[PDB]
Amino acid sequence: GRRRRSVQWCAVSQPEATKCFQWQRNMRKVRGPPVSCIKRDSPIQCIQA
Repeated sequence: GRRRRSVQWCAVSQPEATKCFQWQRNMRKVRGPPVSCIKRDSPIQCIQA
């Protein structure tokens, strides 16, 4: 209970952060067919950083 328990991004409604397995060859910046969406930055690439 630091400040806000709920923000205004994906973290609000994301009970599954492991689904990242198959989407589209070019989801965010993935090269060929789906591979990895977490191998781009340190923080989540959701609504905000």
